Amino acid sequence: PEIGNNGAEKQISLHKGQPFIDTQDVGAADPNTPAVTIEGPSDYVIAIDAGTPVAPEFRDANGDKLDPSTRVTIQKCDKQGNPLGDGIVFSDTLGRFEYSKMRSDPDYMRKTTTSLMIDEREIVKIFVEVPPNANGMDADNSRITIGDDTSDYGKAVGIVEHGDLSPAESKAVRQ
Amino acid sequence: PEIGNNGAEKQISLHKGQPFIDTQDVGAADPNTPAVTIEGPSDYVIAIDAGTPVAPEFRDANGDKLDPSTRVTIQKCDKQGNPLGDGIVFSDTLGRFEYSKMRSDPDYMRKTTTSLMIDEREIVKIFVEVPPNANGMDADNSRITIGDDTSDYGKAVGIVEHGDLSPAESKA
Amino acid sequence: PEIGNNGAEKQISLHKGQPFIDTQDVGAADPNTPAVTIEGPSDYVIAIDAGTPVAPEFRDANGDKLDPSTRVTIQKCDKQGNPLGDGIVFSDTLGRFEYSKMRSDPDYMRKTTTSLMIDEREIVKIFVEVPPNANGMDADNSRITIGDDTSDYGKAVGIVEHGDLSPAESKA
Amino acid sequence: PEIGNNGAEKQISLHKGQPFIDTQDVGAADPNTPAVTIEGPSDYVIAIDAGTPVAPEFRDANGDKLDPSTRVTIQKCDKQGNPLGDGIVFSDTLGRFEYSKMRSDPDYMRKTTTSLMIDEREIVKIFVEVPPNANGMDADNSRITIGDDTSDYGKAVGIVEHGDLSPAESKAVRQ
Amino acid sequence: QTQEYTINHTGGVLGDSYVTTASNQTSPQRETAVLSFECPRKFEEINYVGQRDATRFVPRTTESITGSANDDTVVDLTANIQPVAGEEVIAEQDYPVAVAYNVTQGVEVDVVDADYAADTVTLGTNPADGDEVKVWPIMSDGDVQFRLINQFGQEEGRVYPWSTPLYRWHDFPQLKRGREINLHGSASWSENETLEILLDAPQALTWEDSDYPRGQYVTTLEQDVEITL
Amino acid sequence: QTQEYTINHTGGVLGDSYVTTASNQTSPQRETAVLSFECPRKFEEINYVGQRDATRFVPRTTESITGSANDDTVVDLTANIQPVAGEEVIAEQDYPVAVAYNVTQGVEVDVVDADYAADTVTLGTNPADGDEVKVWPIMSDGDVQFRLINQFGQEEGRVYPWSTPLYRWHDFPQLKRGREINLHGSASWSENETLEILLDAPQALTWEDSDYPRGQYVTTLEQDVEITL
Repeated sequence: PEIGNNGAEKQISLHKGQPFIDTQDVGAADPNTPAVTIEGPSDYVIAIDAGTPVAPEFRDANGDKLDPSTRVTIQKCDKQGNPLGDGIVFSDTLGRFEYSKMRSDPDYMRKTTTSLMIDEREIVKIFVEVPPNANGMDADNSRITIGDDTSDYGKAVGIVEHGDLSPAESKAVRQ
Repeated sequence: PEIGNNGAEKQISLHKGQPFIDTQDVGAADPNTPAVTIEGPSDYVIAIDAGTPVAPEFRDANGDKLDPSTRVTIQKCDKQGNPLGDGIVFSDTLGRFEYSKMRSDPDYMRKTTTSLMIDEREIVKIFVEVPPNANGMDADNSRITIGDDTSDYGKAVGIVEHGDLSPAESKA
Repeated sequence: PEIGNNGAEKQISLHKGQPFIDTQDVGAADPNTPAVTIEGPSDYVIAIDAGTPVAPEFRDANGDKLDPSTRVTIQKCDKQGNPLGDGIVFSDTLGRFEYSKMRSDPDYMRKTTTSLMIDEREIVKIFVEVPPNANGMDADNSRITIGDDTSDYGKAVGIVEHGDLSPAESKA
Repeated sequence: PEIGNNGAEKQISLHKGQPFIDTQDVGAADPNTPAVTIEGPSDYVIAIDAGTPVAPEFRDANGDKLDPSTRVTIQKCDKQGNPLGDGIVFSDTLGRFEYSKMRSDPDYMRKTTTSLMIDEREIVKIFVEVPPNANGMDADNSRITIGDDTSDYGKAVGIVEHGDLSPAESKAVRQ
Repeated sequence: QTQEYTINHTGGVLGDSYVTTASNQTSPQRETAVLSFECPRKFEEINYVGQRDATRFVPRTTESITGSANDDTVVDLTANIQPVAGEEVIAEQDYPVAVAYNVTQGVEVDVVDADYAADTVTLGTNPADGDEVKVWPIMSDGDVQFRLINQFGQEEGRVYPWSTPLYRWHDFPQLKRGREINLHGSASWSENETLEILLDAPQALTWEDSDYPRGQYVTTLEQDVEITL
Repeated sequence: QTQEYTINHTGGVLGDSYVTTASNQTSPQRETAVLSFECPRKFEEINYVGQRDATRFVPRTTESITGSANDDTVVDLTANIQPVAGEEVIAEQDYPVAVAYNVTQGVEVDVVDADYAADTVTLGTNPADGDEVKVWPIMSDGDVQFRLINQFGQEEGRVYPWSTPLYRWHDFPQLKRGREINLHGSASWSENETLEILLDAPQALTWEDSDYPRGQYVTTLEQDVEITL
């Protein structure tokens, strides 16, 4: 057998069924909570470029899409669930995706605005603003995906083991 | 008549009845809600030293003190009501003041921990953590005071007009 | 408030609901009658490039498309409604557009052939040749559009005020 | 975990609930006995400085303070319960403490007069002189405290393990 | 410093106070102000650029009918009508051209088709006599534009002279890059200064009805902007 | 980087999960673990210093009686008793030495005085026969101490060898600088490592009763610490 020594900067993507991610249900008129939480695993470094695709595909408990006036906001945080204004990306509305062809089509493929980085212990949150008198989010059917592996279109999330590279700490301090 | 040209660094204090401050009622287990909000007025700069006194005097609607296990946290915020980890001061409990002699006594006078500054458009919030199955805060009777004018004890809040000094922009 | 001094060469498009355009119903086998007339406004200059999109969407009175063997011809005219052989563009058939995706799709987007210009008082007509024993055109539902603002695909109609530029007279 | 290697000269205080201390009731006109006895534990060395606070808080059986004309005397002893005139400290009256604020207030805080030391096997006694026709002492409610840990005011009792330092024997002979 | 956000007809980054909505006027055809956004205290400034910033604006109207014994299954309208980007078919559109709701039977009502030539639309159901109905068809025959206000209701300029028709706005398939709409003009303002989005059309549009199934707010605007923190 | 916070027997900066409380044991006198704080995931490390960091710890116990026809107005206790920093008077103390509550009459019960020599206390009211009562007097005759745990229930060291008595802890007037309490020892730990606060005393203390007027949580701890973000 033979396998190629693939580069440390591995091309990956994020989704629900992973250990360093979590979600929880949401009601209405309810900005403060992360519907979805992400955290940096230990001794790893994640990198999200500016042209990274984004793809929330939330649902209602009865299996429906929500009010497109709903808003989604990805946002970096300092440790301790402490958000920060700078570094925010993807302040979008829940409408205007066409989930059918969303990831499928590079046109519909909504990318981020600016670059981003996740040091080994950091947080990225996904806040949601639903107008009142509306249905709530259901975590069983909701989903997030970011990055585009497995396609000549779109970009992919970079990852690297912190212990391999020597300037990994330099890039971590650089943020 | 004659008045002396007092220095620009004026010695002041903050309280409820001011325009650049606000409050709102609070229930129970509501950390994110600020009970009190402060904002920098226009073309002014506020300075709060590290040894600045602090004095919340919250109340219950029926006119009682709350559970002393309650927590109070002053905290600086970036614009857009956004908190920050650095710059925070006075993470204290609601008990252990003895409001009777609190401002009166330099002993009971609880000071801050580190220095602080407020550029012209910035925010400082006062979050409160009440345990559940307790009574809520009532804004009619609650109050904040910080700084100590009018006493040889304690420190005062510095203020300056931004349009007077030239290096005020550099200091900001 | 602040607005940027946009360039004089403004990027525009033409349609029915404008003052310097007009239309009138058409029957059958009536080439000389213009279904649509355009005229240059006063002290303005219009420019239509060669790669300009074109988009007639004529209809029948009952709300149907007409015989695709029908022909459409855009054509420049001298003053006094007088046609010309040179300067004509877009001698196309009424079929083979697929009006559903016509403006939508850069593929279906049919462009002109050669450049064009409209001095301040000039005319451009749109003649139509319908075969006999067919239904007539209905102006309530018909429409023209040319140029492509508001899309990275296609081109737009240039316009300029004559009274701004000095060599506008030389260009005319 | 990490703990700091605290110095051998540990800062401590004395009270009733300890093994190397004892007490017993007292009547009236009754100097000779120690109402309270202290002894040096094995292979330790205690040191009491001259500015050490002192705090007897004796009581009556019915729960009252005694006649303030009563006298208290701390006194060092040679071995065998054998007192000595030199080295005596704190010949005070039982009144004029204001037990309410006594330890609390540095003003009321009554300190010793001269230095003191306790070699590994030595004794310090607390004699009491009550005038006759008075109530006796009750050991259940009485108490001694000396030294002031846990306060920027006052001093604290030094202690050291005799086996650690080499000149511990030199200081013991020095007394 | 700079970001690229979206802003909506409600709340969003602003907070529902420094927005304001309004309907148009019917009998006097006038350049009403249907929406306006005032730069809040906290921001430094807002920018706006054409051919850089995308956009969406789905308006509608409201009309009503009266139930009758006769099997209507069709209603005329007072507004010019066309399909969403063109098609005879329903449920293929990017969104429904029209929605209908029965007050009595608190249920949606599907749509089969329409002529799309005259002011006509079909209903798939068979309304009963006396039953009350509401319908929110597409809107047409209008113009939209921008203008700036310097804190006083006192205009200083205009983003772009020539109005774009909402008719065309519906005609283009939205939300496709390359085919996305991008107006012209390069505006910018600061604290407490307002951008007004203005309407010139006959038919009475809506913002809120409280009995519309597909979301609470019927119409919508979603515009891209650039902000300095 | 570094800050100076307070930490409490509930929630606070931690979040109510990586705290845990517990009562002591009575018949076997043993160095139980009444409280413990585990450094969460998010912090880098925690420090702790004596003669630098202030402290407060107000414990109590619980006892009960039975109403009788005879006018009791006094109850014995099973715990040594003294005033809060010493005084015969009530309502002058930094806090009440004792609290009482009647189950039937869902009201507070004042206190007049007590002997403070034997296990005694007075009641100002006149309880009825059969009425159920609860009382939360001061606690005495105990020792408190610290120790560290390396994620496993596996001790490595001890902050300070010699225990301090809670008796003395109540005796000093708290919350006065200069007279403030400051233990000894200089500890520090990191993620998921625990500090346990331990108790050695006979009487059964409490943390929660759900029928205590002066706040929900009866007892309390409030300690100063230094944190690296």
